Amino acid sequence: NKCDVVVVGGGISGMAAAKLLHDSGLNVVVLEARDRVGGRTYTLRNQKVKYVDLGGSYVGPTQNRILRLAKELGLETYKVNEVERLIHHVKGKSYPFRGPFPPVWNPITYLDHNNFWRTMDDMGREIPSDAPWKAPLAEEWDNMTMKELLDKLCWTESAKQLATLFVNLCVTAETHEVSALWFLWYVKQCGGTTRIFSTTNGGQERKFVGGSGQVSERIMDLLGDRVKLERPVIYIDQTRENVLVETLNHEMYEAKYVISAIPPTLGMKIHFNPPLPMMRNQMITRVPLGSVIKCIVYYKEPFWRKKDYCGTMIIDGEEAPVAYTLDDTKPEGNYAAIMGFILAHKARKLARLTKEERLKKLCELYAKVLGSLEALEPVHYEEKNWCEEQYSGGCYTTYFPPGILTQYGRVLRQPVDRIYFAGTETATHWSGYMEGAVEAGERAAREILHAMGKIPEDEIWQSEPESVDVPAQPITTTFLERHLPSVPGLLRLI
Amino acid sequence: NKCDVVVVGGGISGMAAAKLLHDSGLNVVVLEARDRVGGRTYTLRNQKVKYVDLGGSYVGPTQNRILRLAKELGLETYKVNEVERLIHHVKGKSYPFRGPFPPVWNPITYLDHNNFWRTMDDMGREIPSDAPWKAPLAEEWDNMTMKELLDKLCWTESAKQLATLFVNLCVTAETHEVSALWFLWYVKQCGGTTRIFSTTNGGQERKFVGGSGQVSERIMDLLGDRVKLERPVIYIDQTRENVLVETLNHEMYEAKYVISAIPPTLGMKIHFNPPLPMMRNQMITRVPLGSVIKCIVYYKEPFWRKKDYCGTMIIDGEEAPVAYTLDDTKPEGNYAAIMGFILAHKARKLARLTKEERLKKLCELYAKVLGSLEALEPVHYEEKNWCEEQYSGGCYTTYFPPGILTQYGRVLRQPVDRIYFAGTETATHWSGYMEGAVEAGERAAREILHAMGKIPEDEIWQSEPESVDVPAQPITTTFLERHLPSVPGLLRLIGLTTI
Ligand SMILES: *[C]C1=C([C])[C]=C2C(=[C]1)N([C][C]([O])[C]([O])[C]([O])[C]OP([O])(=O)OP([O])(=O)O[C][C]1O[C](N3[C]=NC4=C3N=[C]N=C4[N])[C]([O])[C]1[O])C1=NC(=O)[N]C(=O)C1=N2/[C]=[C]/[C][N][C]1[C][C]C2=C1[C]=[C][C]=[C]2
Ligand SMILES: *[C]C1=C([C])[C]=C2C(=[C]1)N([C][C]([O])[C]([O])[C]([O])[C]OP([O])(=O)OP([O])(=O)O[C][C]1O[C](N3[C]=NC4=C3N=[C]N=C4[N])[C]([O])[C]1[O])C1=NC(=O)[N]C(=O)C1=N2/[C]=[C]/[C][N][C]1[C][C]C2=C1[C]=[C][C]=[C]2
Repeated sequence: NKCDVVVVGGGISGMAAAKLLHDSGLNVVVLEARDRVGGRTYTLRNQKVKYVDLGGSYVGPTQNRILRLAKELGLETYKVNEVERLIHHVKGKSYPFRGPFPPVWNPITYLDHNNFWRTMDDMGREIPSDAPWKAPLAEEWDNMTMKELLDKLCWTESAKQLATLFVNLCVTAETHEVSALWFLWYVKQCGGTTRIFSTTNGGQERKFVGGSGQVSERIMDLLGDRVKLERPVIYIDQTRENVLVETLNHEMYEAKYVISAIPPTLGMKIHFNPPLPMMRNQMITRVPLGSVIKCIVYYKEPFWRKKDYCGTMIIDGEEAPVAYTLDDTKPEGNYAAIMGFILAHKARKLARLTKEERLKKLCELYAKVLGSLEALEPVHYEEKNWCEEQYSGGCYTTYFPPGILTQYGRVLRQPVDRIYFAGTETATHWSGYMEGAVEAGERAAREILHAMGKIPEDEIWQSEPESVDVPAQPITTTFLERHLPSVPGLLRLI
Repeated sequence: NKCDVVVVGGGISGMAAAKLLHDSGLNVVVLEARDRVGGRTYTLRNQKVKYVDLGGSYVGPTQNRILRLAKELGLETYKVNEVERLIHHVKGKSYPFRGPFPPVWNPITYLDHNNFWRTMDDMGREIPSDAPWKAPLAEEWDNMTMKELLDKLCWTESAKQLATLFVNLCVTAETHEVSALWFLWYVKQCGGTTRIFSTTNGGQERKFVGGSGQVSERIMDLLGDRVKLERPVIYIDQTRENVLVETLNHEMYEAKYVISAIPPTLGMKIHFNPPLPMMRNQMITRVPLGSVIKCIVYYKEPFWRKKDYCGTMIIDGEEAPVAYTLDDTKPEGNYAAIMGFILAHKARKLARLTKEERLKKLCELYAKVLGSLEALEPVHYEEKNWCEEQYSGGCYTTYFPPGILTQYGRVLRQPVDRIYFAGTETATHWSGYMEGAVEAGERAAREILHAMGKIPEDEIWQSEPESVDVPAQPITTTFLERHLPSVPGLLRLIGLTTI
């Protein structure tokens, strides 16, 4: 019934907000639609896998908030296997390599690839993390899809194929689906192309021992009966002194303030009184989430390591169901496994098949790419298609089609009377990630603390000390990387 | 409580569906979120205006279903004023003209304008009305915005400016917001560029005497207490023998079948058990409605007619708040008025102003365009910003961003167990319009009649006899219009003669 703050959503962001408020001495209630917490994180446990992350999993350097929260809850990380060689598979052939990006030998192709990554970062330096609509060329870049930008930038099919895979992998959407401004912002606010794409020293460096679902689970443990499961929120009424929040099972909650910690578009599932302001009313119809199936194939041994392959595969082309894999073996070296993502249109196309049919296609692909018959003998399989989830809408996160970010972007975290907005989509650093979920939940919690006169305005946004366990190495470039001409640049010189 | 069919939504589509089912002898209930029926149609009545349509208003030749339904309800149409000259206002100057499209004198610009409209229709002929995703180049066209297509097609700024206005006016969205495949489908399924853009012999030919809101109102009168107002649906449960539908005010309805007659994205406001299939789950998050403010400025007399202007203005340029107007004077010649649309980004930009501020900007624009000081002396003003509507989401209709129609289009009207889908967005002829609302509502109703074994399969889709009151003249082209080269076409001819 009555409390200080109702938090709508028991994902990492909602849980992080509720914990901060609880620790500050306020009475909080979390209303969660599902019969579990964690949202876009979900750790499955069974005897065959021990544990496996079927949603969000990876953490890395510069993601200090999620690392701090997890450590406080008694969790530890381990390093994703990147000891041996990575593989770039292109035109039916595997090319092993070391370093974050697959190397290029043809001189013209080299210039084109170098210019592509460089230009993504160059453009990003003009985009404010907390206000991408304030970029000098915001409208020009927002009125273009990533497909148009890539068609302009990439003088080789080689670069365009890799750039396309990069987009698909980052935001689980097609290049023609997404705004160029939004995508460039997205990469920039994760620290740039090297940081986002790297395993060692990047976003995919580590996973949590025992799974990421433990973050939301352990906060639920701390909050006790304050978390209400199977309470989908249906109605928010702000016409009176206290805010009224109603659930599908007909419970009524009364609070001074509300935190909305759900994907922006899932705000549509709530009927508002009074109606939302015009801009938010339309915004929440314009912001879909991507499409992905996360698939984990289990083997008797991590056989790829014997061939000096780490398990990372970057796989070009339409025919391949999975464009990117990582070794998912446990740190102890057992429960050998390969994790792959079926991305964007392929998630939609391949969903028509059976689980067994998808397993077969993945095994035959992996056998090809790894050059190993052992890939054809899986011992177990787990998968999750996030497109089917009513209370997620997709994964990993919300994307912005052309024209939307400039017109509606500023309303994302703008309070509506006594409703404040959390959720990873509202973060300014690693938005889209578990890190962004923590940032946004704590920031939204502090907005309410300020509204209550409990903290000053300059404490709403708070810096985070660097993790001592996962220190960040700086991102470096070489002289030649910085100064070598693009393809059209070289032609000008000629 | 218990009935044969629950219809969710009391707009024209839901009301047409409910009426058909009722007439067939079934027990129907209509659950409507608002304190009124009509949805994206709304006729305001007061002493200053008598009546005025603030939402959907125009009907025309080839829209035979809405015309038949309205006639059966005792309604009549009248012709929108197009006796005098139209105005094209470009680069701060007005150019009066006659005919549906502004004439072009520059031979190069002429070729470019002629090729633009022609090519829109050429491309449209490759797109099946009932399955646009089956077009031979569906993926190529769907992966492009209308902005990209226009940049490719238009060799003059003049053509590109007019083409941009055309898109904004048709679908209340920016050219960079919308799929080229979807937009080309949208125009084709209204009968093409001439039919959609025309007043005389097109979509803007007529309005209903007394307002379009009367269609939904008079059906409510026929259905009596079967229409439940202020019953927003929150929950649909199909796990049991009969379908359970719950409302926000905690009422429960039980039915054999359900018709969803709401904008596709507004399906998000309903919690489903079991969850929707994956494709529909995601589709309903990918399909926004456009942005528009409909504004009506009232004057003592229709003074523009005295200067041989009909009241139609096509107004190019960023500075102009309104890009298109029509005479909204009553057929009796009184309550003189100009209707204008504030479109797409301008609906968002200008919403920041007060009502009085918007009135002032419109009057000063109209004074300039009509060359008339009388435009600065309004007697009344009415407006409606559809962007603010929780139970509409926007107007006129739903648009598809790049990539969506080919991936998700086929699920739009695919039944989900015992839920069938009406609403104008699911129509195949004048989708987006009141006509499409009628087509989709009656089609969805007949899908259920077939499911009940009451009619054969071949009766689900039904042709409509042409109106005797609003006959359709065919769309014609001239020999030169058909065969004159494009700009690049002419350049090829110059290339070959020089080679
Ligand atoms: C799904 C997914 C996947 C598959 C994967 C991934 C992911 C995901 N990611 C993302 C994450 O997870 C996120 O971000 C988070 O989680 C979010 O959080 P938040 O914000 O909190 O949200 P959520 O979860 O959703 O929650 C919400 C809640 O609420 C609820 N609801 C709803 N509605 C409602 C409710 N309640 C009441 N009422 C109502 N009405 C729900 O239910 C929930 O619970 C991620 N992240 C990270 O960090 N990491 C990771 O890993 C991840 N993942 C992914 C990744 C990938 N990566 C890749 C590889 C290579 C590369 C890449 C990228 C880039 C570059 C390279
Ligand atoms: C808004 C608007 C405006 C401003 C204008 C216009 C329009 C609109 N349009 C469109 C129409 O209106 C439509 O289509 C119709 O109406 C639709 O119907 P339906 O489908 O039925 O839908 P609605 O209405 O929306 O209804 C629904 C219902 O439901 C309900 N709900 C929700 N949710 C819910 C519910 N319930 C229960 N529960 C729940 N959850 C709601 O409330 C409702 O009621 C149009 N159309 C026609 O036909 N006409 C006209 O006029 C119109 N408009 C416009 C036009 C324009 N035009 C222009 C001029 C020149 C040109 C153009 C275009 C093109 C070219 C040229």
